[PDB]
Amino acid sequence: SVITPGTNTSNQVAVLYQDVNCTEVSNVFQ
Amino acid sequence: YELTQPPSVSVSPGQTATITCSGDKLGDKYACWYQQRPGQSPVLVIYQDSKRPSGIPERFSGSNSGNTATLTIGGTQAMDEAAYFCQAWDSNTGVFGGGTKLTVL
Amino acid sequence: TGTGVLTESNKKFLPFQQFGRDIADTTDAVRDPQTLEILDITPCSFGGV
Amino acid sequence: QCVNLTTRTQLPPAYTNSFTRGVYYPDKVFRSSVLHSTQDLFLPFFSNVTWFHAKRFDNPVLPFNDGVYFASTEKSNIIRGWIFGTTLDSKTQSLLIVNNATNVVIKVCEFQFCNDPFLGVYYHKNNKSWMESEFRVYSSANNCTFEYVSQPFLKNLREFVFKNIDGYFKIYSKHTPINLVRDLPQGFSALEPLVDLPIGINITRFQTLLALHRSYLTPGDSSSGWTAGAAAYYVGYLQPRTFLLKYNENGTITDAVDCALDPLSETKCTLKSFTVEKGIYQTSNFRVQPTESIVRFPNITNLCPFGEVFNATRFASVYAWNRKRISNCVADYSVLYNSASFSTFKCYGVSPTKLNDLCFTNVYADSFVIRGDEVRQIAPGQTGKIADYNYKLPDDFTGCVIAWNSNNLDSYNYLYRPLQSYGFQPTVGYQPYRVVVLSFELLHAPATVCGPKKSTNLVKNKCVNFNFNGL
Amino acid sequence: VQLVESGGGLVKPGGSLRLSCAASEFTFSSYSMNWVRQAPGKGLEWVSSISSSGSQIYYADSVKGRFTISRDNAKKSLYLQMNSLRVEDTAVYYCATNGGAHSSTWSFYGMDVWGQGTTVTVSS
Ligand SMILES: *[C@@H]1O[C@H](CO)[C@@H](O[C@@H]2O[C@H](CO)[C@@H](O)[C@H](O)[C@H]2NC(C)=O)[C@H](O)[C@H]1NC(C)=O
Ligand SMILES: *[C@@H]1O[C@H](CO)[C@@H](O)[C@H](O)[C@H]1NC(C)=O
Ligand SMILES: *[C@@H]1O[C@H](CO)[C@@H](O)[C@H](O)[C@H]1NC(C)=O
Ligand SMILES: *[C@@H]1O[C@H](CO)[C@@H](O)[C@H](O)[C@H]1NC(C)=O
Repeated sequence: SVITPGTNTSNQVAVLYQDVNCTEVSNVFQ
Repeated sequence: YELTQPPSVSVSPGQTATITCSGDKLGDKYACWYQQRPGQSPVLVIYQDSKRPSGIPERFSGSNSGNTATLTIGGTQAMDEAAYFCQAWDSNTGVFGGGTKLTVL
Repeated sequence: TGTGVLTESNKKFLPFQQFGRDIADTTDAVRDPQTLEILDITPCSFGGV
Repeated sequence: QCVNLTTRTQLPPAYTNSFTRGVYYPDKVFRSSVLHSTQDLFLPFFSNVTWFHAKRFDNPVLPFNDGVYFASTEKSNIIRGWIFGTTLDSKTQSLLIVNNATNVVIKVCEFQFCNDPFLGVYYHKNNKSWMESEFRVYSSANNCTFEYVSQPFLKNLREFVFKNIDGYFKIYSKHTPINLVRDLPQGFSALEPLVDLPIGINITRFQTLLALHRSYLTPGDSSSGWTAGAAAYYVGYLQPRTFLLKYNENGTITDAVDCALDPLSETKCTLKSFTVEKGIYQTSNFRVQPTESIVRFPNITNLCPFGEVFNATRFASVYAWNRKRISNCVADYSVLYNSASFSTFKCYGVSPTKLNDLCFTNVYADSFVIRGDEVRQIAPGQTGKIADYNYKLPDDFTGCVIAWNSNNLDSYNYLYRPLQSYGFQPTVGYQPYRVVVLSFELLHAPATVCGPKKSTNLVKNKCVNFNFNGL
Repeated sequence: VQLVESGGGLVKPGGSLRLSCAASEFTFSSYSMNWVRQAPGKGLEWVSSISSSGSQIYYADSVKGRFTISRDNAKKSLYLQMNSLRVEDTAVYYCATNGGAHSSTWSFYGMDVWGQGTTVTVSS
């Protein structure tokens, strides 16, 4: 899933991997 | 096609040589210029009416426009005494001149 | 093949397209052979009663 | 011809950035103002595209991976074409594209391209306009099939997309006047097709064709004064990506997004819009792939008495050959097939190496002793004393026949079916031969004779692709 | 490159001969060759020409239908047919490098690498 403010505000994006541990592929938050 | 050259030219060493090449409507053709000393294979001295291959000294000055094409050796020396041949191409027929004749006095 | 009414169009086809198309696999325009003119294809009038 | 210029120049390649570039019309079909998602070969956005130069001679033969994007600055007409091909030599057809000033020529011949193919350029003084072009591309070009002629393809930036799909050579071009200083511009421009040549050859490598002046002439070099003007060309590689091409009202591609480029572009694709509203969107699915397979089966058991017939301390005679049944065991045909002790080994139906996988209901071994001259008789529909009065093979499917000379062991005890004895003298066609015929029963019952099954080591705690006893 | 001529010798008019011209390094291919005679007391006067690919062949008028110039880049040499002799075919023969590739570029260069010629004498 893709977290976005909107192309009308910024191109910054956060990506959410829905049911997975942070052990398989700038800051990572479990 | 014809290239007309004076039979011989004589210049004292240290002077300035001058050599022409006459014929029909010539300056619409690239004319090459040729050394050949007695008993030797010749060597280029001018091509495309102003170019000089590498190793050719800067004295070997010439240009073409109109109905005659000229060769000038400024600062003539004892090295120079040789036969000089005008050349051109006519509808892919190489045409050579009679060939003027140095005499370094 | 198809059925419709062929009309003049104002769609600037570039020299390399032969036919235009509309959504869901339906021709919209086409250029004819032998004349290279672009003809629009409009479906014949229909409706419920 | 064929003067070579690449003396030593070996600079490492430099990369510029193809910002948003090489988006062609991947289709011949007009679109209204719709956001159409296309999956085709494309140049991914913001990719490192190598930067070669007119000077430094820069004409390396480059790989034609799937199709390339070719860009070019060239205020003067110095890039003259490309030599797409596989070997760029004889024995392989190659494609040549060249345009002079008013005509482009395309040829697919068995060219003999040079190491440094290019075109000399000269201006005669009577008319300074004819750029008298000389070909230093190939030494021999003969025996060819395709020749196409049209108006030429060509700071006047020029862009090309070549791709070789299903026997067709497709060229998309876009020529633009550019003001930017050195590199590719930023404004989006959509390439549109020129031609679709039915060339139908294999292309794997390519090289651009330069136009070099002769600045000076040393007597014997041929490589003296080849000045290379001033220009620059970039070579990018097409990768299969999904784009979302914004068509105009008129059908022109005004904008695009590269799905695989980054998460935002992937969202724009999956939402089919160039503007995404604030929120959370689901775009795809992550799946760890297996890294290796583990196959694994029951643990090795009784072997087929391949222990008894070819050994036989004595073989029976051909008039009373033996017929032994073998069943309920694993048949390793690899050992006997690899064995060099067999003079002849003819199998019908299946190659000897696949019997490990195949299964049968039963197998029969027909064992007897014959002569080498009679070995030809073991074949369907054969005639002769043996085939007519003795062991006769059926016209239908046969299994495998094995034979080998047995002079050392068997050279009047052996008779052949009115009965006559062999003159086996221990001193080539009259020496004894032992023959075993493998007849397969493949329908009679549930299969019980099969080859073994190779096991592999097991790996734990990793997503793997397994096969446990058929599960 | 360095070129050497050979094959020139005494022959009676109407005979035949075959001149030879071998090159020094493989840059032979990048050179259109030319033959030119020297009558024992006369000037340069062109014989014939042949391109790098060998696909133009152009002779002088005085020599058409006698001479066939052939070129083999693999053996990296130049050949000239002799045929049906004049007497005034007697000369020293020069094989000369142009550097141009085709018909249209021979006018832009000089004939610039030159093997030491071979003398052909044609006497009864
Ligand atoms: C007869 O007996 C022996 C042992 O059972 C078999 O000999 C093997 O033959 C194969 C093929 O020639 C060789 O690769 C093996 O190395 C042999 N065994 C040994 C231990 O060396 C022979 O195949 C048997 N015949 C039958 C029908 O089973
Ligand atoms: C972005 O937002 C502004 C104001 O919120 C609006 O005027 C503009 O049309 C928006 N851009 C779009 C919808 O592409
Ligand atoms: C994620 O993995 C670590 C070790 O890799 C483990 O200690 C942790 O409990 C996991 N998080 C879960 C199970 O929520
Ligand atoms: C096509 O052929 C017809 C003849 O039936 C002719 O009338 C028409 O002008 C042709 N169109 C062309 C050649 O474009």
